Amino acid sequence: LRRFDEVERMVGFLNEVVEKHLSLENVNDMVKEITDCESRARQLDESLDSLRSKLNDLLEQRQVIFECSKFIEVYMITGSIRRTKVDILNRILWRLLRGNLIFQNFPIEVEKDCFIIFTHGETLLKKVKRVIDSLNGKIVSLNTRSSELVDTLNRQIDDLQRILDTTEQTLHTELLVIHDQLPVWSAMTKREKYVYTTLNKFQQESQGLIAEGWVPSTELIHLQDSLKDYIETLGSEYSTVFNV
Amino acid sequence: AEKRTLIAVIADEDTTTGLLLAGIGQITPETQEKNFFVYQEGKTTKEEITDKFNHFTEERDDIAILLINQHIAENIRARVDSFTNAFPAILEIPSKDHPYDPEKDSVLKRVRKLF
Amino acid sequence: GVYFNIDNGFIEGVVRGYRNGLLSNNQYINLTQCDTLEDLKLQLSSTDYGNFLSSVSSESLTTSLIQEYASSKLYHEFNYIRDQSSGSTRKFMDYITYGYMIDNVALMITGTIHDRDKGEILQRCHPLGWFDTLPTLSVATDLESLYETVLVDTPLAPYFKNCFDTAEELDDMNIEIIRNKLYKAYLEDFYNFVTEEIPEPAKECMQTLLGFEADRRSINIALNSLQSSDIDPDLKSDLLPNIGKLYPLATFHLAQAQDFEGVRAALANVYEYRGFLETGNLEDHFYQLEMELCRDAFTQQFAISTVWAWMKSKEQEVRNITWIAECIAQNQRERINNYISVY
Amino acid sequence: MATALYTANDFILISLPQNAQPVTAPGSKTDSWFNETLIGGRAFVSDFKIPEFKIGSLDTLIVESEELSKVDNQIGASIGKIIEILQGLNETSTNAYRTLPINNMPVPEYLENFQWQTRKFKLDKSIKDLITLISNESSQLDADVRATYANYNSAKTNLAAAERKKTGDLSVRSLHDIVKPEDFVLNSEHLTTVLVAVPKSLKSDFEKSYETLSKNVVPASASVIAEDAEYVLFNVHLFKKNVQEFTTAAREKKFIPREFNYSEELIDQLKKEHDSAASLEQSLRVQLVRLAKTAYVDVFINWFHIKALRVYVESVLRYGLPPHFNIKIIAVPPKNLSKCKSELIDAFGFLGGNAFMKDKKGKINKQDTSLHQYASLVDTEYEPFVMYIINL
Amino acid sequence: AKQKMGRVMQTAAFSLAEVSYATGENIGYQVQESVSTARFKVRARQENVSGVYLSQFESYIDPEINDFRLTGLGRGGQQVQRAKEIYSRAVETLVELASLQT
Repeated sequence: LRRFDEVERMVGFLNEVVEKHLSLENVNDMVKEITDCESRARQLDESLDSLRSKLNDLLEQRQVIFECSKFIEVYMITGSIRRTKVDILNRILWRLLRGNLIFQNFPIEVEKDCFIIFTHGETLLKKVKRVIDSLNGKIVSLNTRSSELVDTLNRQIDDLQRILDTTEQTLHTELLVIHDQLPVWSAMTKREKYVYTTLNKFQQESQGLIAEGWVPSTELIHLQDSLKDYIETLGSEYSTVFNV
Repeated sequence: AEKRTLIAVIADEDTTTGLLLAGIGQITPETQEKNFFVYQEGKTTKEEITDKFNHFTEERDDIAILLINQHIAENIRARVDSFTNAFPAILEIPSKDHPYDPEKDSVLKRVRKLF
Repeated sequence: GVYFNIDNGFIEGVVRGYRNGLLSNNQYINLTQCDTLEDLKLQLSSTDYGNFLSSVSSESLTTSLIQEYASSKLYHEFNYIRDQSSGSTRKFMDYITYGYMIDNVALMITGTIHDRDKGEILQRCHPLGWFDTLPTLSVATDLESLYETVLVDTPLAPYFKNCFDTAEELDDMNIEIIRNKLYKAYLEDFYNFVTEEIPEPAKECMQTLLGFEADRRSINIALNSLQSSDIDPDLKSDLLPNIGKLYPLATFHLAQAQDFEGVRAALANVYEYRGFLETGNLEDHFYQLEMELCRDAFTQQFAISTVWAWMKSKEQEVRNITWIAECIAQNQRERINNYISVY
Repeated sequence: MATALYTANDFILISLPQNAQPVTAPGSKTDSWFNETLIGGRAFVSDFKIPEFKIGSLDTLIVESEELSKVDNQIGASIGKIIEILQGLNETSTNAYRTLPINNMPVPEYLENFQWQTRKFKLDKSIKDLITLISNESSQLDADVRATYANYNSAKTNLAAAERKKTGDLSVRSLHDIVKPEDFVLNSEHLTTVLVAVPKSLKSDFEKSYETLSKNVVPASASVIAEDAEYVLFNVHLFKKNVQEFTTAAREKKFIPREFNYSEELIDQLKKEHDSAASLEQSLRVQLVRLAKTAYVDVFINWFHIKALRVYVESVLRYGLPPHFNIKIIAVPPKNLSKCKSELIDAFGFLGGNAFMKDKKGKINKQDTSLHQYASLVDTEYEPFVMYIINL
Repeated sequence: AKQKMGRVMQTAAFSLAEVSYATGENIGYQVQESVSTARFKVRARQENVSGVYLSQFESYIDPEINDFRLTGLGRGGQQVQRAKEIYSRAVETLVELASLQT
């Protein structure tokens, strides 16, 4: 029963991935293709969201160059930050450097934001970075050009977007054989766990289960005619005992 | 040298409780076996202390210093005396409401002869 | 005082008789002159404790066995007074034991997180705070399966009104929160019971004795939250009771009290608690003010607050005897006169 | 506004560039404006011109401000405790030591004649050593004043225990100043004396019982040698073996024996304890009152040394050049601080920010928030020009 | 050092005991769940005392380790709070003296 709890969790994961975009051997070989497909779907989804994050880490780095070459065309620190922490970073840097700064922000278009500091001086430059890196700000130091890193970064944006277009095509190829098959894999487990939950309710006394429970009196002869015909038609000469 | 940084305790309940609060011992998160042993005076058999003795000295190896009450150490006198190693250290201190005695102190006996 | 002695005539005069067994200052000085726990037993045998340690006989006599038996006879005297109570008096006696039931709940569900045995975490429980499903708190870990299985049929069930179970089962950090919040709701309910149904001479001197419990618990929560807690004030204000002398202006400043000075400047504006946080042992200040509030609750005659004022004074008597017997057994006598005696 | 106000004047310490001009009175002089215009002319201006110091580099400069803030607050706190140790001792009651001399010169008069003190603090020395020297002096001095006030409190406790032993309440008390050779006999060993602490009701009960408590009890010994409110203290002489029977018999009657014999060494040592305890508290109290007063002045000179330093370095950080500043200490009359602070902000605020400026007043101290604490180590609310508020 | 440790251990033990009894619940059970780290640990060094290497220990107190939550019990919580403070001081004694024993 813990097995078909785990497989129920795996069928639930397959139901979440699609929304996000029987004999004992016949169950034992289909739980194998549940597990063997859950493994590849989980690793391909975890190699896709962690790659989308790496894509956004470059699309946020292109924008803080586009919005800070423009500020110069109209001892400085340039980087990315979440938008809900811009005011608290402004206040912490204003309380650290008493004045002594020219702080801007330009919204990158989770939502994020850029910032320029102009730390006028020294001896706090490694201490501003302990404010920025504490609340998860990613500084983008360039030191060469605002037109040479953009080429080497657009040579990675498209090169990684093509890996997105490969792995997501493989994902939508894999989901075609699963979306038309989940009502079988789910409905197997929903009744198999229901079988074993009921088999936990039996006695297991002397290498044989004792099932005590209620049945209406109209359906007594139906049990005594359906249980008697079924144990004899399959062979296996060890008859059941039906007492009242 | 360093491969041990717990101090284990064989002591009366109050003394042990206190010591733990102060932070010396622990209940481990992957063995789920205490690295201290509480004792109800006179209510706990001498055989249970001995199992626990073996446990800190030998069956565990993360024990640096083994603290042990003089009242308790005396009951299981045989096992303590036979332990002569430095890994873990055996340091007998007076029990609660019991005074010093040189003869409830395993190491002091050892040192005195063959000086 | 014209309708008091109908159901409470015999109850008061025995409790007033129990008051006369409170040890005076000379009966404490005669205990501080003892040399042995046996001499302290024989000195207590001339008081109204007489022959309560008779089944001990000088060998197994420790300073914790005195605290066990001296409090056990307090509990049996409380049960005798409670068995003769009826009506609003019996309900008032039950509402006293609810605050010990809360402490036994919070002591029983910490003995299961640490996986200590159930037979030894119950001998440390309080005998007056006994309900029939108290050992069965060792069945679950989370708060919801301990409420909905055990604590619904208990009289502590209306007190689980703000305990938000976020499906985190239990550490030691939130059991204290549940304890403080149950005691908060209990202080609210028992103040409303005293204001509602208890008669007028036993109302004004019981609202002060209960608002003092609320103020002491507010100061202890707002001062123990410095060291072993990092909580928000909006979640801290659900732990402070709102019945006391200290609530509407000072528990707000105790809620946003991030430092020791945030507590001290908050308690400097209240008039009878200023100077507690300056010098001396703070717990001794609260116990001294508790006894000075229980002393002038015996001076009003036809009042059921004499039961509260008796049992808290008798608990302080057991604490003073325990402190003296701890001093004369460990041979430390530098602070043997640190007892509290207003009687 | 205030923080330990007696009747002491409150001070605002300001520094400005030498190009600064007020905008509240255009074309006017700064020095003239402070005396004349400023809060209805009830402003008393005193000099407070701080010399040049060795200023670090840019990286070192950030770190110099961070430390000035911390050290300033320590010294300020520590002085607050010293004042308190005096207040409690009753050496500061109406007013004392906030207006009292500081090396034979009152506190307000001392600030006006304060320009830097070349007592051991030199301008041929580095900034760093100036912060380390002054702060060490301030900590060390506070620690000695604290150690004596702790010891004095202990000493009072011993004396109090002793007086009660020498007479007061019986429960631990044995007498030693009311000895006599016949009301207290022990010269061989046959006779001894047991003292019995008897409640007043029980006084008649003892006079009747004394003989019956044991056999061989000396006749007519029962007399009250000493008497207090709760208890009457008796002497009875009897044989030594019989002392055990006597004591047990005494406790049934519901008396409390107090055991004291007339051994010579006993009498002498208890008497000694009273005396030795009075002499310890006495000597200590005289050195301790003296030590705090002497500590008080030193930590005062040291508190202002940091502020002067603090203000100077800060001025350099915020305005830049010139390194030559126009610096004053303005004595504000009590409760005009808020009005004074605002006027200064309007005039001079434009210099340090034309947008980094808002109106503000007074000084509020908190641990609710860190805002409004005017400091360069924690985040505060940025002042539009360098102004520090001193509350005495 | 044996005599000195014994006095310190008995005094800290009695203050802890008094508190356990007054609150009306056994603190030690509460304490056993919460203990899952140790503040006072030792770091080992080999020291040449003559030609032979002996074991020496130098003790560290983890400042990255918070207070356990066994406080806030009401009036009973004040009692535990004072109790841990005497005991951390006391326990330090036992370990520093113990380094010579090994």
